[PDB]
Amino acid sequence: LKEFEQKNAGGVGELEKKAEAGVQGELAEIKKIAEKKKDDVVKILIETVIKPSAEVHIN
Amino acid sequence: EYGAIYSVSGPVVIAENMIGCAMYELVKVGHDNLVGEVIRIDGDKATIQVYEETAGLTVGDPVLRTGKPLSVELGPGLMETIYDGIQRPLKAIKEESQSIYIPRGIDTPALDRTIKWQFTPGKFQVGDHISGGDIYGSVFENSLISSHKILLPPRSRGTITWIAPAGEYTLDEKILEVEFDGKKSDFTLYHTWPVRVPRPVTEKLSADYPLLTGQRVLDALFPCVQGGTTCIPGAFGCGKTVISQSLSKYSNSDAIIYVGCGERGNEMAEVLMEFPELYTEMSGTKEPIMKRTTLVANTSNMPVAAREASIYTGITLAEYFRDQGKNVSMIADSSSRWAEALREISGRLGEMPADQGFPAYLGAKLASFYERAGKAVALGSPDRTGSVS
Amino acid sequence: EYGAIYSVSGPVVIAENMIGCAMYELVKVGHDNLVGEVIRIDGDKATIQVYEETAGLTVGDPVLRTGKPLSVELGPGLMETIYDGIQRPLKAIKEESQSIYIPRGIDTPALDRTIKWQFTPGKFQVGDHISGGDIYGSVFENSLISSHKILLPPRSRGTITWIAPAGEYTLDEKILEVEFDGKKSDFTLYHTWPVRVPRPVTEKLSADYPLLTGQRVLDALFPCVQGGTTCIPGAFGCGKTVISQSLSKYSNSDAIIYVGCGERGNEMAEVLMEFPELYTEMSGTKEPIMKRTTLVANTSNMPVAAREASIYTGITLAEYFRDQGKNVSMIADSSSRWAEALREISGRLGEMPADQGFPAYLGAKLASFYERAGKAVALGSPDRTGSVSIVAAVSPAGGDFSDPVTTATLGITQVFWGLDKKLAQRKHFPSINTSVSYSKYTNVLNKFYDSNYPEFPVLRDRMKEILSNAEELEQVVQLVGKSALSDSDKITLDVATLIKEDFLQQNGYSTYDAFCPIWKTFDMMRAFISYHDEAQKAVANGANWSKLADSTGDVKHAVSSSKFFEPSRGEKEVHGEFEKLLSTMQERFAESTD
Amino acid sequence: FAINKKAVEQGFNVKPRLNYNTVSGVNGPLVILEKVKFPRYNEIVNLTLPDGTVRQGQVLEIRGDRAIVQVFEGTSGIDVKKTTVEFTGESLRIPVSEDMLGRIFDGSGRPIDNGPKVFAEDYLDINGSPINPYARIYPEEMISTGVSAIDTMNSIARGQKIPIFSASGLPHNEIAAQICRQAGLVRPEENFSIVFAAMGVNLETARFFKQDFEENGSLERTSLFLNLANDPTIERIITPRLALTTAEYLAYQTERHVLTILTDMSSYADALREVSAAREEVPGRRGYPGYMYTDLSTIYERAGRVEGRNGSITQIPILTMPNDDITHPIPDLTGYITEGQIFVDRQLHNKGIYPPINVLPSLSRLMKSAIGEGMTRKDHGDVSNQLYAKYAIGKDAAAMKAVVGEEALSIEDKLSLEFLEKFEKTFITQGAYEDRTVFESLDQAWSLLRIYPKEMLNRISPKILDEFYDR
Amino acid sequence: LTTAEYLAYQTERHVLTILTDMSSYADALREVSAAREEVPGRRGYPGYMYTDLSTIYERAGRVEGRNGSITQIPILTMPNDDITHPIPDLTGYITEGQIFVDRQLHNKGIYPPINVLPSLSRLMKSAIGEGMTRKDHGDVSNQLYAKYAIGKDAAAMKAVVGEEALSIEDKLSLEFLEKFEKTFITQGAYEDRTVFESLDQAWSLLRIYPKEMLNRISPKILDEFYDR
Amino acid sequence: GNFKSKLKKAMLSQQITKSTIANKMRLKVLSAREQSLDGIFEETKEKLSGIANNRDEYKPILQSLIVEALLKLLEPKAIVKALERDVDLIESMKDDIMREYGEKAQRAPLEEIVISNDYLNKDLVSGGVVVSNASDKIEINNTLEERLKLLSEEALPAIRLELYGPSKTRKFF
Repeated sequence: LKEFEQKNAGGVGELEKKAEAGVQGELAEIKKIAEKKKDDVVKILIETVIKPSAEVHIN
Repeated sequence: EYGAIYSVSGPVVIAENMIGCAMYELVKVGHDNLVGEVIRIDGDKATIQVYEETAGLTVGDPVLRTGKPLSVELGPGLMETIYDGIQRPLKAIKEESQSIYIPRGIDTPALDRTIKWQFTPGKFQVGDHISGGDIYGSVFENSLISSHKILLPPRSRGTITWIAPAGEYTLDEKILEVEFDGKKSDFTLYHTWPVRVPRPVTEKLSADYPLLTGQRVLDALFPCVQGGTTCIPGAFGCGKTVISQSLSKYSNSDAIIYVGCGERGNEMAEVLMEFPELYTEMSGTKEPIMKRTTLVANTSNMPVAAREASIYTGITLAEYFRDQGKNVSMIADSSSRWAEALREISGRLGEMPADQGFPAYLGAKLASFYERAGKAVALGSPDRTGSVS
Repeated sequence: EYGAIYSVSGPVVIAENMIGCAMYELVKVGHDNLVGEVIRIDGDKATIQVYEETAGLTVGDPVLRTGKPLSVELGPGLMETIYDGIQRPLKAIKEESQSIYIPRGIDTPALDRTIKWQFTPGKFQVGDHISGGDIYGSVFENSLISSHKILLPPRSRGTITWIAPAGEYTLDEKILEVEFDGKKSDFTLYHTWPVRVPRPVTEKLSADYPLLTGQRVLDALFPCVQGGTTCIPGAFGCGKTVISQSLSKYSNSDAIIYVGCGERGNEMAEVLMEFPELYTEMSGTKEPIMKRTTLVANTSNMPVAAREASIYTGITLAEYFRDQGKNVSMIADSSSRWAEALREISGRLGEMPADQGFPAYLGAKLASFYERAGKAVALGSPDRTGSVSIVAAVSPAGGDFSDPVTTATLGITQVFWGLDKKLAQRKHFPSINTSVSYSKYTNVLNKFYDSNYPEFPVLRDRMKEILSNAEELEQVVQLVGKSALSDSDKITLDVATLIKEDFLQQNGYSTYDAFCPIWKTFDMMRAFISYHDEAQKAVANGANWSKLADSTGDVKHAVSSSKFFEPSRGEKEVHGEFEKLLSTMQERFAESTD
Repeated sequence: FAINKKAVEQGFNVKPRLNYNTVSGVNGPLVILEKVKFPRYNEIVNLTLPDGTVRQGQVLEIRGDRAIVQVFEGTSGIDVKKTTVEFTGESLRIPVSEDMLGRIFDGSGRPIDNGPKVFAEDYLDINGSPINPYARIYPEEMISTGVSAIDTMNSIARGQKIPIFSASGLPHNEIAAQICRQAGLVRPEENFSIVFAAMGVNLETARFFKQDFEENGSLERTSLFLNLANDPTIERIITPRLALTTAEYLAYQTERHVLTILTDMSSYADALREVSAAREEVPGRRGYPGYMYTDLSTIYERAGRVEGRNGSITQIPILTMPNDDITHPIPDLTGYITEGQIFVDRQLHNKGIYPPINVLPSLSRLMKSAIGEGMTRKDHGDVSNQLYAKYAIGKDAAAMKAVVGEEALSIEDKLSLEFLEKFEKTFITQGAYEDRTVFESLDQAWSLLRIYPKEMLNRISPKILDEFYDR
Repeated sequence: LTTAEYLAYQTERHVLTILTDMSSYADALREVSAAREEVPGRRGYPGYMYTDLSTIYERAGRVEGRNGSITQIPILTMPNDDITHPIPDLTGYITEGQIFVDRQLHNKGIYPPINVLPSLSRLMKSAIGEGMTRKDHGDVSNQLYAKYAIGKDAAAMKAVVGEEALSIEDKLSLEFLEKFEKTFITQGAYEDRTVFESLDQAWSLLRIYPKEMLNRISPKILDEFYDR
Repeated sequence: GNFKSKLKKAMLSQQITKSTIANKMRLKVLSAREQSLDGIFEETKEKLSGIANNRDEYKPILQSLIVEALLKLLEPKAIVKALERDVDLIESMKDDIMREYGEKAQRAPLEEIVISNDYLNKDLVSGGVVVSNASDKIEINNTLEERLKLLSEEALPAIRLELYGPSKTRKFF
């Protein structure tokens, strides 16, 4: 029983780092691709902000 | 006239500039054109009952007056169809919507106008008179039904001037032109009728013809006349579906109608997808028992109005088919749920219950509704007959 | 502002020319300058609550707004004092008046300024950042509650720009120069807080460390834990106040607060002047127990709004103390009276109830009022850990399901002690129905008992099961009387009888019947368990119960007198006696069985 | 992929909002504003007091240049001459994504798990819409619960709606948590998932729920909404339809097999009664508005099965009996919209048997469609019936004891007795964390059935008895 | 009440007050509660008469300053032999003790036709016992109440089951009851019974029983007067 | 049985750790994408400020915004609030705004334009207008700051669609 118990006595941290690394590549890639596709989104957003929306509220 | 929404309050709304309107009349209120209905008229103001969700509305929105109270359409295409308590083509609605929901603000006619029909004009020539309930032609519809017998709406007087000859037609072509004071009056392959006042008939006749069920005990010891009234207790666990399924196959009535007051739906789902599976053997085995019946079903989701007018619609259709020269027999789902819906509608409107949380109406309403059954002779040149059970 | 009185309707008034006010805000009204809080406002006509009598008032009288809601005064001098529902000093008012009546418009302060105190600065050095809930010094208030903590009221931040020195001081004196933006932060020894809004806290916690009452049924059977609450019916023959007195003199409570709403006046005056006769039965004999007690007694004859606000005032005081990380308990006269006042006020306002005379929100209001109790860790650097426990004395209307307030309580609480009317009819007090009461905490509290009596739970459970079986078989036997019945039948009957006459009966006034400890209850339970189990296993093979009881003789009586074991007599002398009793019982069963 | 067009058109269409300072008064929990523009009925408003604190409210009703709103957090101490309010120009809506899993939300649905914002994949209306009865099928293929006392006797098809009836002193929430921990599909997860909501629970109960549902490690399958007792009443009615909207989205756009549980419809009905007291509406019987049948049906109906999709939605609400009976309108009407019923016995709790559940008045209205094979062993059906008959016979035998004599009972009676005690102790009793697959529970039933002669069990096909009586 | 206050708390005289009818008072209050509209309470009664009742009952008791005391005895008429009816229920809420009468005993020609079971004096402990009376009184009253209830329920049970489950003590309690109502309750309209002979008759009735049934009696008292 | 109970406890601890760890990765991922969004939004805010700092492009857009405010208000008696730095631009555009409101509106051109002594916080406010009717109870806020604020939250769905393209398992929508 104790032999089974001690298996995770040090493996908990190792597997925590395992999962942590398991999410780093796509993790950072989030920001990387976001910056890659930042110009388009920001320019579109500002264009939408600036354009007028005049409307007399057809009732 | 076509005034706007003065004010809104939950399921109760008030309009303005509403004139030339009776206290019972439909309305396509708001941009969504919801099917409202007026109740109380006071000054130019009026009280309108909505039957769908009233959220999101505003002040100053179009309102139109249908010009008539609740009605229902009649003509070719009734058989082999499924409809809501307010006559909604569920099949077509879903098909066009391609969606699982009931899109609020929907619009679909009671009967398709696309399909063409073959019409056989009757034997009345120009200059002849005509009366409500007269027959002036027939339309073949299905194998099981010989043909949809074209009838004239009641309260119809005058003489015919133009007639559509035999041929293919849809439900929109103006096939008939008559005149009570001039050619103004016309008619099509279909018509409509209010739902409150019973469809009138020429004369009655005592019912003494037995009912056919194919069941030993029932038809042998304790039968019911073709034109009588019957009641059975609920608690389906006893297996009362036997009488329904047999009667759907074993009835001296060529036409049968089942009305669904409203339930969880699983019951309606199962009955729905099991009905078009039974067999009957006229001139060889025929599977589509649905050809012998048109079904209307409800459930809690649809508003109380549908779950209130369902039975009225069913019995009105039964009266129509009887007057079409046939023996009809309409079965119900449950009166208790309709009685509930009635209690709750009254409470919403704020009426004082006679007792046990029930208004006085129940008695007279039920008595009058049952008065609409039996055997009788209806208007028409052939003077054919029919019965309602 | 200076309003004009437009209309007067008993405990309701409509002023005019009211603009820019808060629908919960104190107001001074009339020439006598009475007290009232606006309730409903529209345009310039204000619906104002009146907390006093109206007589001879006329239109056009000046109306003075205040600009703040109802609050109470917090600080020293609170303890061992009696106030009305609206925080007015009964003793000070009486002595100043030198009469036997209450003038209209008196403004005797909540906390006297006529007493100095010996303050001591804390450990906060000038120039340090400060925030609410942080102690900056303490004062001595009383021996039992020495070192009254002084805290920064919440919504108060800045930097300490100065500290007052130690020494003897009274109120009204700025003692802490702080600056958020400007010197304006001037604080004296006391402060105030609106009643309606409960004060914040760092966070909440679980519950453990069960409360104790001294009466066997409650603690033993339906456990009660501090940081919790329950409903206790009051029969006036089931020990209406004995339970409260036992709680006060035995419950390990840092502070005690009891309130009076439906006080008939006789009970009021009595309890008031019999508290002096009571003594602190803790850590030596301190003749005054009121040093742990503060009372808010209000008879029906006061204006209804006072009875309404009484509970809010009391619970606010409870929170104020527990913020110091202490244990507090609350006692309520009769919640039914409070509900009656609530419905009276609502009806007078002119809105229809929906519960045969109760407004719908009653449930929400009761839930909110209850939800201030519990256990929590205090707010601020000093890191206190408080705990608020209460109990609602539900007074039925002569029925149980007739009054929805019962449902509301049962829908929110977690421990509930019912009542058997027949027990009272037999004068079987303590009168509690076992089949109805319940306590959910038993589940969690195993983690505590296992430290002291790790076998208590299962024993109690089996005992309760036996009681239930006896209750059940009663309904069968009564309709047919004695018949062909097994020895086990008489065993169950007699054991249930002994349990009820021992457990469910005890004099409310005796050194061995008005108070019990945990271990003694443990011993009683184990003795009864052993008795019944040995009897049953003996009858399992012949051993007709008649000759069995004869052979054992008076073992049932032998244990019956165990109640007369006086507690507090060493806890080993009594424990040794119980060990001897168990030894003799087990050996007697083993031998007479054969 | 065409809805993307509307997604972009709306997600790049911005319109400002109005702000008003025309408070004409406050009356109880309600406020009145006089000068308004084109008010939209029943939409949300944000009210700011003249001290920096802001609340939220919804429009109650409207009138010609006139509107009434209710403050979600009450109308305490607010001002009439220095207060402002803005309108969203739109009714309430909820953000939606496929990632609420593992996240908790408050009564208003805002996250309270201290995590980032939901990052709405989309917004949606709070209330859904009816569904075509033509567009639905009936259920089958019972869903496992891990509770022998339920699955063995009262199985549940994928969709059947069955309430649970409790009393004040009854522990039921623990049962719900245990079910959630044991919830799952039967082996011959895949798309199964859960969503949970609760109304007016005790603080300690809330912490219990959170910690248990977390440490259980099933929080991935779940998404919890909560509503504490101290929460304002109006929020109460919000939560259930929010949960329903989320479940509908998941099931009918991701083919999830979904289950959910409402803590106490009793509190919901109470909160509803709170509403409509604002309006001059005298409530119906027992002091209760009439239209709860319609409303509660509105809430219940959303569950069902759709042929076009592999979306399983099932609903298991819980109710408390006020006077410990079945006469209160709530249980009475719920008996109609619902299908079957589940009873928990107070006495059995007084007997300590966990769960304190009994089956004599409890039945599954539609288990027949969900008991056949391909999904459970054939015997499972009628074994339950034989066990129930034996249980009734044992109850009688228990009554038989002192009526005529303990010894007078027949050999059949005595066997029924011993079976009664043995079954009620072993089979019925479930440990707080004890988990039972249906198979092992049925095997326990077989063991407890062999107590009788092979001939006493006169409600089985001979082959089944032969095969399962000799193993 | 004004006159009573004046006399007592200004002349230091012990004064007792008798009110014949509260029912007429409630009737008048309801009467003038409808000529002007008022949201009614239970059975048309404005909910606030609780306040007026408290106002009436505010005047009672004793105070340190004044030796004179006041005692209230309002006679109340049950409309339909009822307590949950608003009048009696509200009175019970705030009043002290209660004195009950029943039609059955009067029909049985029993004077006074008191009904002990409902009638309870909330306050008796303070002004009893030694110093002014004999400490036995408390146990005497408790035992009498218990045995009376036992006899009543035994008679009720027999009324539906007969002599088939009647313990000996059941019929003992019965006969005890019959004698109790016959002798103890009955009194002449001109005889006053001091507490002494009252307790003497109580013990006389009690001594029919063994020294084990009477568990509501302390062993000390149970042994002092069991035989004299 | 004792051994199996201990093994069960150990496995329970294992799954507890698994649950905690899985929770925290997803929380971190959500926070990180949130940071990316925050960077995008602050970049947009900086661009807004920079553009607002130049008069040329600002003037026509300002006039259009004020015209839209009029369209929302619909009364001829209103008051305009803005930063003091463009008061003269507003004065110059008064005539054009009045005429164009008369054009768009089916009523006559605006009667009056009024600008009080109040001006918006140049620090907190960088470009924008607020309009209140003459009675001065209804306010119309049309400032770039709150404009972007509302846009950010009311544009999330399409924004995410663009950021991550099409999603999967949303088969039926």
